[PDB]
This record gives sequence, C-alpha cells and structure tokens, in this order.
Amino acid sequence: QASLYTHHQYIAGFIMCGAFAHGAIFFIRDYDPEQNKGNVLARVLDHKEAIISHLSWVSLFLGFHTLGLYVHND
Amino acid sequence: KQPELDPDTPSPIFGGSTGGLLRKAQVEEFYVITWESPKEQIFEMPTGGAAIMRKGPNLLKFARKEQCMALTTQLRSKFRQTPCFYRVYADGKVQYLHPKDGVYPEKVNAGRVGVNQNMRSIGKNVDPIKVVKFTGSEPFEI
Amino acid sequence: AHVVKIYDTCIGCTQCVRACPLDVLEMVPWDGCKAAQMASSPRTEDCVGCKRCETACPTDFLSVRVYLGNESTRSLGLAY
Amino acid sequence: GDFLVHHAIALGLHTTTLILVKGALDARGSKLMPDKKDFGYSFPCDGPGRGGTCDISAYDAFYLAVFWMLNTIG
Amino acid sequence: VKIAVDRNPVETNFEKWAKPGHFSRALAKGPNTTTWIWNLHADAHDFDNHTSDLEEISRKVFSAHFGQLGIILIWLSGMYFHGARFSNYEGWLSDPTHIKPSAQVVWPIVGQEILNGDVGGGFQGIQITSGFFQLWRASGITSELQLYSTAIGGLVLAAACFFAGWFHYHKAAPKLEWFQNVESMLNHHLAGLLGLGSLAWAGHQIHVSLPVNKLLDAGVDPKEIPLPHEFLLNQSIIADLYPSFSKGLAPFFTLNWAEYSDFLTFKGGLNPVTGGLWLSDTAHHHLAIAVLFLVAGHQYRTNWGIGHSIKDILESHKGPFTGNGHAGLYEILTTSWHAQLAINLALFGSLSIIVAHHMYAMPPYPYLATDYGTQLSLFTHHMWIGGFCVVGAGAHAAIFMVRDYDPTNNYNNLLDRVIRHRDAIISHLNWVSIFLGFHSFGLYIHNDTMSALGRPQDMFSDTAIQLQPVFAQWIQNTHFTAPQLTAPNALAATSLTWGGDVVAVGGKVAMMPIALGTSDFLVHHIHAFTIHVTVLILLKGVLFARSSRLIPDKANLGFRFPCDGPGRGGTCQVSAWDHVFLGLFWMYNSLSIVIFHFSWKMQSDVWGTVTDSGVSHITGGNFAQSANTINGWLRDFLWAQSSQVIQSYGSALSAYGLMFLGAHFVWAFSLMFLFSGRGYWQELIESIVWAHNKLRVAPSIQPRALSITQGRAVGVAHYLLGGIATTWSFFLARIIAVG
Amino acid sequence: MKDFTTYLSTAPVVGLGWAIFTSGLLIEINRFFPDPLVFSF
Amino acid sequence: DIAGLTPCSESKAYNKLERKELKVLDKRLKQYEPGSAPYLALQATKERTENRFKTYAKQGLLCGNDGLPHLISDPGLALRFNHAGEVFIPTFGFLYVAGYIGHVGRQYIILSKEDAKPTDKEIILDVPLALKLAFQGWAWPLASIQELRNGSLLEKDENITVS
Amino acid sequence: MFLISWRGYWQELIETLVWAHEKTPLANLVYWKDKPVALSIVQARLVGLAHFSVGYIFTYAAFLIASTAGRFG
Ligand code: CLA
Ligand SMILES: CC1=C(/C=C/C(C)=C\C=C\C(C)=C\C=C\C=C(C)\C=C\C=C(C)\C=C\C2=C(C)CCCC2(C)C)C(C)(C)CCC1
Ligand SMILES: CC1=C(C/C=C(\C)CCC[C@H](C)CCC[C@H](C)CCCC(C)C)C(=O)c2ccccc2C1=O
Ligand SMILES: CC1=C(C/C=C(\C)CCC[C@H](C)CCC[C@H](C)CCCC(C)C)C(=O)c2ccccc2C1=O
Ligand code: SF4
Repeated sequence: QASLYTHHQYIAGFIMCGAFAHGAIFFIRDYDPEQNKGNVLARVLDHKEAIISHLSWVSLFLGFHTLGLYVHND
Repeated sequence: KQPELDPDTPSPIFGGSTGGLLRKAQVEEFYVITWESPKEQIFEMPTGGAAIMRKGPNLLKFARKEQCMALTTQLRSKFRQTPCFYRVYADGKVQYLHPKDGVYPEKVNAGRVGVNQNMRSIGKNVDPIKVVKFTGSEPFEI
Repeated sequence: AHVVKIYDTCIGCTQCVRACPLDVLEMVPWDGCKAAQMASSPRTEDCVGCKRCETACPTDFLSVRVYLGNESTRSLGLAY
Repeated sequence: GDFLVHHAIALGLHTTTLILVKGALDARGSKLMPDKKDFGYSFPCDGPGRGGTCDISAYDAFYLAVFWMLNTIG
Repeated sequence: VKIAVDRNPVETNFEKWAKPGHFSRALAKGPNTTTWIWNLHADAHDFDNHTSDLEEISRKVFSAHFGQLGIILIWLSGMYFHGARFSNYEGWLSDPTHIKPSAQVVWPIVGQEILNGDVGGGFQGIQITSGFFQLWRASGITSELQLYSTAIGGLVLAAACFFAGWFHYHKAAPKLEWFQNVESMLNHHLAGLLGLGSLAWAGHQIHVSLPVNKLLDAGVDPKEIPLPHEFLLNQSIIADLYPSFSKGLAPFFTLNWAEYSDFLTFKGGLNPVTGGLWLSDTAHHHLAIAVLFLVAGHQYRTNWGIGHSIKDILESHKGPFTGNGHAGLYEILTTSWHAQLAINLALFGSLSIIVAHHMYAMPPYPYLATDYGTQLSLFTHHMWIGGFCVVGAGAHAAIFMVRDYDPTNNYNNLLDRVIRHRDAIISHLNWVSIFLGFHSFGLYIHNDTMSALGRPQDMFSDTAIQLQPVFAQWIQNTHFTAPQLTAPNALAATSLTWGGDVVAVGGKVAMMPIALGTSDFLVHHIHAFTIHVTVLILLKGVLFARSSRLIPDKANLGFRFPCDGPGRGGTCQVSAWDHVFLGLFWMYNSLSIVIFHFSWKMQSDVWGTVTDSGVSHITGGNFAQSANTINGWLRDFLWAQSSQVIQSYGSALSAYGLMFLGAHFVWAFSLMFLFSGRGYWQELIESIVWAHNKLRVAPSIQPRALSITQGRAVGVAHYLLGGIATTWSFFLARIIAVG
Repeated sequence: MKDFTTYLSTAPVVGLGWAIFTSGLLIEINRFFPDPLVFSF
Repeated sequence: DIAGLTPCSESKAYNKLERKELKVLDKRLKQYEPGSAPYLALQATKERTENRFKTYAKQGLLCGNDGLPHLISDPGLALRFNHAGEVFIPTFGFLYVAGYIGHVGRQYIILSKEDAKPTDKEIILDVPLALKLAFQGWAWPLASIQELRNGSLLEKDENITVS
Repeated sequence: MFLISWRGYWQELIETLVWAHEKTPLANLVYWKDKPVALSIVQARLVGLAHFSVGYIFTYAAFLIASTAGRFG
C-alpha cells in the first residue's frame, strides 16, 4: 500500500513538473502573438506580475504561519 | 605595412614555468607577439614569473590568444609600446591578426566595411514563428 | 561559433573594445555626434563567449548580444 | 495535528507552483532579460554583467521547482 | 628605533558617522541600490580598499587591535561578574565532587525558568561548560567578594584599552617607521610581553600554591582557609607549610639552587584522589617559559652594535638549487599587513588545535577530569577556532598576493620558483587525494559490503583481519619506557593515555589509557584525507590568483569576484575567494570527523565509572567493531547518543534541543542560497516590485537581490552556522546526561 | 550634538529603539498577564 | 459537543496531565528549604501553573480525546456558542495592528518621495515625522476606505513592465 | 557535490590533470579520443538534481520498505 502510494505520488509530481516545463517550452519555442492578439493567453501573460506576486504572498503566508505554529509548539 | 613573422628572434631571460606549450601547440597552432621594449626593463609573464627584457624589438609566443592580448593591454597601461600578433596553422601558413588596421581596433582606421550587424532597434526581433529553419543562430539578415 | 550582433542602438563609446580580451570586434565608420563610431564583428573564429563585451556596453538596451552557439578549441579556452 | 500538516502541504504546493508559473510566464522575456526568447530554453546564464545573472533561464526555475517537488511529495 | 607619532591627525567629530561609506568614495555618494548597505558592511574593515595610504592602514589596524582587546576585557569582566553575583561558586568550592558549575540564571517570564537546572549549592541556574570554576579554584578564591573586584579591575583595564586605541588613532597616530620596527616588535613581544608575563605568572603560581595543594585538598572550608595575603607576608605560615621558605633567600643570590625543592617540584602525573594536577609543575614550566622567551628576545641587533638584524640573516641563506633566496621577504612582511596576518593565522590555528590536543589528555586544572563535559567543549571549541584560523590564513595569503604584491622590489627567487611549478603540486596532490579516498573511504564500503553479504569472517576487524597501526604504538612505547631509560629524572610518562594506571575519582575514572586499533587507523587516514583535500583547495586558491592557464588577466579582477563569464564552457568559482568558500566546507568536514572521533573514543574506551571489579564504561566498548563501517557511526554513535537531545524537553536541557532543531533549519536554509542563483530571485523581486508600485509603497532605494559573492557568503555562513550549532547542541546535551 | 542626533537615524536607532520597545512591551504584558491563550470572551 | 470534543473540565486526561505536571514539579521542589530562593521560584512557578489550568476552563474551550485544548477557528462555530475569542477577535486585532503599521509606513514612504534624494531618508529616517505618523494611524480604517473611494492609491498604469 | 561546487573551479583542475597526464614518463601512449573538460553548468546542475532526486527516492523507499517489512507492526 505505502510503496504504491508513494510511487504514484512521486510519479504525479514529476509528471506535473514536466507539464509545467513543457508549458514554458511553449512560450519559448512555439508562440505567435499575431494570431493571439486578444485571447485569454495574452491576457494571462500581461498580468503575469500579479499572478507571481499573489503566489509569493500565499507562499509567504503559509510558510510564516506554519513554521510559527511549529516553533511555538516546540 | 603589417610586418610578418620572423623566426630566429632572441628571447627574454627567464627560467621556466608549467603553463601552456602542450600537444596543442605542436599539431594545432601557436600564437606569436612582437613589440619594441626599449630601455631594458623588468616585466611579468602571464603564464610564469618576472623576467628581464633587452632594448630593441623582441618577440614572444604563448598558447592561447588572450595570453598575448593581456600583454598588449599591459603595454598600453605603463609605457606606450606597440606589439603585434601572428597566427600559425598545421601547414605552417601564417596569418596576421592584431592589429590589421595598425591602429588598435579600439580606434577607427581610415575606412573599412564591417559585417555581422543590422540596423534595428534593440529587441523588436522576430518571434519563433517563421523561424523553423533556425540555421543555428540566425543573423536575421543574410 | 558565437553569433555576435550589433544593433543600431549605439553611441560609439569605444569601451566594448578596450574591454574585449580577445580583440574580436572592430569600430569603423559611423555618423555620430562627437566620436561617430559603431562596433562590428568581422571575425568570430577566436571569440570564446566570455560576455565581457556585454558588461561594458552602456547602451540600454545592450548594443551587442552574444548568441551562444557551438564550442571548439578556441571557444573552450583549451591550451591542450 | 492534521491541520498543521495540510497547511504544510499547501505551502509546498503553492511554492512549487509559484516556481513553475514564474519560470513559465517570464519565458518569452523578463525585465532583466527582455530578449529571453532568443537564447532558447536551457541556457546556463546571461553572463556576470548587470550586477549578476545566475540561474535566470526557465530551465533553472524548473530545477528549483523539482527541488520543491521533492520536498512537497516528501 | 624610536617613537614617531603625529598630533591630532583626525579631529574627533560625529560628522563622518552621518555619511556611511565615507571610507569608500564610491559608497559615500549615496545608497541608490540596496547593495549599498551590504557593501558598506563588507568593506568597513577593508582598510586597504579605503585608500592606498599604508600609513593610514597601519594606524587603522593598530587602533582596531585596541578595539578588539577592549571587547575581550569586557568579556572576561562579564564572566567574572557572572561568577561573582549569581552562581554557586561557593557551593561548588565547598563540594566540587558532585556539585555542578552554574553561572547563568534565567528570568521567570514564559516558563524559561525550567532552564534553572537544580545544581545544588542552595542555588539553581544554567550549567556552564566553559571551565571558569576550575580555573578560579587554582587562585585561592574563598568567597564571592573577590570576583567583584577582579571584574572591576578588568572593566577599568578595558576602558583604558579603548582609551589607548582612541589615543593612538586620533592623538598619537604613529608612522610607518614605528610600525615596521620588526626588531622592536619582536624583542618586545617575544621578550617583554611573553617573558615578563610568564615570569610574573610563575611568581604568582609559586605564592598561591598553598591553598590548592594543601588546604583546599584537606577538607578545609574556604572560609576556614586564611586569605592569600595572610599566606604571603607571614613568614611563620609559609615556614609551616613548606620548609624550603624562610631560609633567607640565599640560594637565589649565589645561584646555589639546592634548597628550593618544596615549591619548584617536578613530579608528573596526579593522585587518583586529588583529581587534578599540582601548581608546582606549572610554576616551574612558567619559569622555564619566562627564561626562554626572555633570552630569545635578545638575539637581534637594534642600536648598540650587539647582535644581528633580520635582513642580514635573510641575505645569508642561499643554496645550489634555488640561488639568491630570501631576497626581499623582510620587505614582504614590512610592506603589507595582510602578509603578516596570513603568516600568523597559518600556525595560529594549528597551535590552537595543538592546545586542544594537549588539553583533552592533559587537564591543567583541579577537579575537572571527572567533568567529562568541559573537556569535550573546550577541545571542539579550540579545534573549530583553529580550523577557521587556518582557512583565514589561506585566504589572507591570496589577499596579500592580490593587492600588496609586485615581483620587482619584493622579488624573491623562492616565491617565483614556487610559482613556476604551481601545477605539478596541484596535480600530485589531486592524485594523492584520489589515493586516500580510494584507500581510506573505500575500506568502509568494503566493510559494509562484507557485513551485508553474510560474511563476518571477511570484514576488516580486530578479530577477523587486523589492520591496526604500530608506528603510533611505537611512539607510545618510546614515551612509556622514557622514564628511567631515556628520561632519568622524570617520574611518570608524558600522559596516562598509554600507561595503564586507571585513575578514578569518585567512581568516574579521571583517566584511562587510550587504545589504538584498526578503527583509529582508519579514522586517522580519513583525517589525513580530509586535511589534504582542504589544503589542496586552499593552496589551489592561493596560487591560481595572480595568473592561471585559462585566464591570464586574473589579477586585475581582484580578490572577491564570483567568475569571469560563461565563456569557454563556463567559469564559476575561479577566484581565491571561492576557493576559501570551498575550504570552509572542507574544514567543516575534517574538524567534524575529528571531533566525532574524539567524542566516541572518549566515551567508549576512556570514560566510565569504576566498580569494585574494574571500570564499567559509558558504552560497552562499541568502538571496536563499529568504526570499521560507516553504518557503525550510525549504529552505536549517532543513533544511540542522540536520545538526550530529542528527549530533553522535560528538563532544563530543552534549549539544547531547540538549538538542535533551529540549527538543522538554518542549515537547510543555507542550502537554499547555495543551490540557487539571482536571475530567478531578481525576476521574482521584479514581480513583487510590480505588486508594490500599484499602491505606491515601493522604496526609493532600488531593491536588488544579494550579490553573487554575497549569495555564496550567506550560503556558507548559514551552512557552517547550522552545522556547528547542531553538533554543539548534540555534544553538549549528550555529555551532560552521562557525567 | 547635531551630528549625533543625525547619526541617531540608522540601524543603531529604531530597529534598536524599535524592537526594544516591542520586546519590552510584549515581555511586560506576558509577565503581568501570565499565560493567555484565548480572549476574555 | 462540536466535532466530538468535550468541554475541557470533564476531561480525565486533562486533570491527569495537571496532576502529572504537579508531581513532576514537587519531586524536585522537595530538594530545597522553604527559605532559599530556588524554593520561592518553584513556588511561584507552581502558582501560575495552577492558574493556567484554572483560568482556561471558563466560557468554554474544547479539549479532545487527548485532554489538550483545541482552538476553533470557524466563525459560526465560535458563534451559536461561546468561542468568539478562540480565533475570531484576535483576527480583527491583528488586522487592526497590521493596517496601522502599513498605513503609517505607506504615508511615510509617500511623503518622502517629494524631497531631493529620498534614498537618504530610507537609511537616515525622519524620526519626528515617523513619530507623528505613528500617533495618527489609529483611525486608518476610516482613512483607508475613503482614500480608496478617493482614488489616491491607484496608480494609473504608469509603471515598468515587460510582458 | 555537483550542486555546491560549480564548473569554473574544475576547469583549472582538469587542465592541471591534463598537464600531469601528458608528462608522465612512458605513459604518453595512445591518447584519449575526446578532450576532457568540466561538465556544462546546465549539465552540472542537471546531474546534481538527478543525483538529488534519485538519492532522495532510494533513501525514502529503502526506509519505507525496511522499517515496514521487517517488523510487521
Ligand atoms: C530549510 C531551508 C529553506 C527554507 C527555510 C526556505 C524558505 C523559503 N523559501 Mg526556499 N529553497 C530551499 C530551502 C529553504 N527555503 C532550497 C534548498 C531550495 C533549492 C536550492 C529552495 C528554493 C526556493 C525557491 C525557488 C523559492 C523558495 C522560496 C522560499 C520562501 C517562501 C516564503 C514562504 O513560503 O513563507 C515564509 C518562509 C519562511 C522560511 C520564513 C521563515 C523565516 C523566519 C521568519 C526567520 C525569522 C528570524 C528572526 C525573526 C530573526 C532572525 C534574523 C537575525 C536576527 C539572525 C521561504 C522564505 C520561494 C520564495 O522566495 O517565496 C516568494 C521561492 O520561489 N525556495
Ligand atoms: C463533481 C464533484 C465535485 C466538483 C468538482 C468541481 C466541479 C471542481 C474542480 C476542479 C478542477 C478543475 C481542478 C483542477 C486541476 C487543474 C490542474 C491540475 C491544472 C493545470 C494546468 C497546467 C499544469 C498548465 C500547463 C501549461 C503551462 C505551464 C503554460 C502553458 C500552457 C500549459 C497549459 C501548457 C467535488 C469533487 C467538489 C465534490 C464531489 C462532486
Ligand atoms: C533568497 C535569495 C536571495 C535574496 C536574499 C535576500 C532578499 C536577503 C534579504 C533579507 C534581509 C534580511 C531583509 C531584511 C531587511 C529589512 C527590510 C529591514 C531589517 C529589519 C529591521 C528590524 C532590522 C539571494 O540574493 C541569493 C543569491 C544567491 C543565491 C541564492 C539567493 C537566494 O536564495
Ligand atoms: C567533480 C566535478 C567535476 C569533474 C568530474 C568529472 C570529470 C567526472 C565525470 C566524468 C567521469 C569519467 C565520470 C565517470 C563515469 C561516471 C561515474 C558515470 C558515467 C556513466 C555514463 C556513461 C551514463 C565537474 O566537471 C563539475 C562541473 C560542474 C560542477 C561540479 C563539478 C564537479 O564537482
Ligand atoms: S560598448 Fe556598446 S555602446 Fe559602446 S561602442 Fe561598443 S556596441 Fe556601442
């Protein structure tokens, strides 16, 4: 049970990392913003700073508070 | 008149080191530098220690090209001395490189025509579309 | 080798040449204000790709960008 | 005790997704390297100039995101 | 040699403080980037970066010396005052055998008062492993009323030290002529600072040997012991204690040194009841040191045509191979402070580690051999300090070679000959490190493989196939037979670590001879391997700093730079700074291995409690057949001895476990920096700055990520911090629950 | 005096004065008010 | 009764833990005479430990099968009961203090963008200005909402982006 | 090992080893077929992360298997 569960967990983790890697390879190698003047992908690329900043914020929140509660309990 | 390499040239007084002069220098290439050096003086070697240098034009040689550009730049630094470069291939053919203009590429010489350049603002290049060929690294104009 | 380019964004400061360690690029006619020079890459057989010429270029954005390519004896700085 | 560990898992997931989304969105071009689309995907760096440019290619973000994937799955 | 100072060279004013970075004209203009602060911090002490005025540099150094000694003296005064005000020093003094040392008592706020461990003596507090109570007992202190005055004196001296620093920087700033008096500096350090101090301390130990040797070790309460002044002046007292006194001080005038045998004695060893050593041996040693360092400081010509200077001695040393050597080493030293600093730190850390080795097996204090914790603490402390000092000497060698060096006037055929074969040394040491790695580390792999394959009779063992050393055993044999054969006047051997005679004080064996088997052989080979690899790193950083095979124009790039460029396949960690970076990690590895060896040897084959029938050690002799395998270090040493650090939350040792976990945390935190770059981080800061500018709250100073060099610095800093802190917590929580 | 007051706007001031105020306040609140883990109501 | 948890007075494990702690304290409390300092220290420690255990059990806080207190963080379960102080009001208190801090810092960093070389003011602060703004932010919810309706906090897309 | 130490350091050491290998007496027979250099920075960090991941996986799996299928409890 545990062996197969950890197996599939790490398999899914690597497959997700590969999905994101190829998602970046898309923007790097196969992209035509001429055809994409006005779609949702260009919009997503335009406010990228906001997405990155809010990811950073949620990460900071989780890390701060989790480590704080653990250190408090210790 | 760009001067060409001349063998049988004396060398500065030095003991030895363990830098360069490997199998590459025998079967692939070796580079040569020549420069005036008046007022017999002390200098430093890029792949060794300190050495003396007689007055009158003297010639040196090393393994890598930068090992001589370093000496040319040094000579700029202290006293105005004007060395040159040389190339050597397996067939013995010699090629003169620095300075071809005679005026030290940092300064223009009367007139030439350069390559590997395009009149375009920074950026504003082509997207990966229509760049499937990719020709290694594209000149974007050829 | 290393595909080097020079865009029209340039002032002719003569700094990316007195900084290049391999004497790869030249500066021949340009119609400027006070100095009037423009850089050019006539030869690339000796360029190693150290990106020392990109550090001294004060142009915004940079005038020269080294397109990293394939390696060789010169491009790998091999005394052997 | 499940609360704290679920929040640690949320931290790990959000941080890995931050790294991946950042590597993916800042792919065509970032503010430090605007013409990132020209040097492909996996290049070491853009030189020691401009105050230091290390691990700037998206491949390096994938590097760090795989580190965080290992952490989160662990 | 004379004195040469200037009057009011720099006026005292609080203005230059309002402009941080004034010493660096590049920084004084203003902080337009957050890197400005980090460069302010990383360059305040870089005196040779402020300006090329070596006079001002020498003045800055000679002032920072007083600036450091003031802190040193305030530190010693703080230790003495902690011992005075709140501590069980009187309780410890009346009963040193069981009462434990404590000099720190916490405040009752959030439950931290649980740290006030019950140590007895009518007082509770934090146990200290610094070794101040045993050091003070050797001075006849009977009550707390003396440490107050001692700390007062120390604090006054520290104030005067800061005064002297300010005085010699802003009122009596010297000139390079005074600083470069190598003759005077030596003949006054070597003769005065060392000889006079040693003679004074020997005369002190001679007139303080009454309480410790006789009264303190006779059950006499310290209040009962007459005060030291009552021992010094009264001749009847010192005639009753030691018959050699009150003679008339005759043997010392006519040099007929025959009657002075009650206070300058040479015994060696210690009584299994007295616990510690005697003060007469230390007094004789300090008189020998005083005479030696006082005569040695009189072998240099200074003014009156008596002696010979250093320059002539350097000139009169030449050989066939080298020829014209030692040409300008005197100028090498008199020119740069970095050369002298590197040369000092070279053997300074080595002698610190030697002091550690001479302290663990030769406790020079009373009632501390049974204190199994102070020994480990001091030993590991001094070894890490020595490792840091050696790595710093390796760094300052390259520092000297970068800024203050030119092979024209400081020319020396020795140095250029070393440089001309700077590559054969590196190649051969690479091969030797490969040899040692395949021949000192691969043996553990073989042993694990043999123990796993089900063939115990094939594994390397003191029973299956012996691989123990004999050369160290022959040295121990020459030292053991030294008394009465090669050392007639001597009584005992050099140390009880190879001469049997199990000395035990109150069950706990104060000292038992140390064995040397295949395990010690393997571990000493591991030590040699790690030390050689560290020396390889440091020397390959020092040599390849002026020039190299790849980049000839390497001196102009400075000492502190991360790389040159991604050309020629990639250039990373090429500067001597980066070689010091890696040498710090290797010094960590080597010192950690050595300290773990020390701890586990001392706990397995040395320390324990003696019963009616022999001594029962802490561990059941697990050192024999565990060190021969890497799993053994996790089988009976790391796994087994880690119970207290993770089981100490119920007692006053929970802070040790807290530091334990926090050090793990900071270690991984350092890994973060060590494995990442700046591009990712700089672009993340870009997006965060975007988030800021939407509400108009961004800073005026441009927030940039740390520099590559600072990134690596933070990495190594957190890395060594976490490592050393975790190992400290372990060795300090394990050794309290077993002593 | 003037240059001293100017010097007293840097790390050795608030950042010391601050966080000293705050450590003192928190320690005093936890000392007079011994062990809070939930509000009054 | 919520989540299968029981009020913390009826927890046999909680009282067993209190007795365990008191026994562990007294076993080493009996080492000293009633007059010395360590004895008084342990006495006061036991005082506030008994006070811990007594004062918690008021207005209701649930302890589980382990006997330890468990904070309820859902609004709605803290309502319809008496748990609004577990974490519901502390949330608003931290929000107030964090507002206060951010408001003061933002108004400081804005009022400094007008003078020459503002970077200096970030390494050499304006202590009197910081003190003034420190004693003016305890109405920030009023100023924030109406400064939002005002529009003096939205930058009209005049910043540096790359896309 | 591959993560902390980066490429540039190892180029000089490889050049030193080449110097030593070309000068060993009577050991200059048939040469290497390709020039030895330091791993690419991209290659360096790739192999570093590969070792990281594979060691992480093997360690955790060996633990999860041994500490379970040896005690049964
Ligand atoms: C145990 C080691 C360690 C730690 C503690 C962290 C911590 C962090 N990483 Mg990280 N990481 C690590 C290892 C580590 N990493 C390694 C080995 C790698 C691969 C080399 C990475 C790669 C990586 C990437 C790519 C990213 C991070 C990010 C982050 C940050 C996310 C912020 C957050 O989630 O909330 C907070 C997390 C904290 C750790 C805060 C706790 C620190 C406390 C407050 C210290 C307080 C000290 C005290 C107040 C005073 C001490 C100072 C002085 C007195 C000494 C965070 C600070 C992400 C980031 O930057 O976020 C935007 C990011 O994208 N990491
Ligand atoms: C029925 C039901 C339900 C419902 C549900 C829902 C309705 C929801 C959801 C959900 C979801 C829905 C989730 C998700 C997921 C997702 C993911 C996981 C994602 C992704 C993506 C990605 C990964 C991307 C990639 C890329 C990039 C990177 C860039 C470029 C582009 C691309 C795309 C390539 C529940 C269960 C509740 C309950 C029971 C019943
Ligand atoms: C996170 C990270 C950074 C970023 C490092 C940062 C942002 C350090 C900044 C943290 C400091 C502590 C900020 C603190 C300053 C506060 C704004 C004010 C101080 C608080 C007062 C109370 C004193 C690097 O620069 C880096 C470089 C090379 C390899 C890896 C990394 C890396 O991982
Ligand atoms: C040791 C080391 C080297 C030198 C390591 C070398 C030269 C060894 C690699 C080649 C040898 C021949 C490996 C021998 C075989 C390998 C163990 C496995 C090869 C199997 C493949 C055929 C799949 C680097 O080049 C380097 C580069 C960047 C960061 C860190 C480092 C680094 O730490
Ligand atoms: S360094 Fe850049 S701006 Fe200056 S001349 Fe060269 S290309 Fe033009």
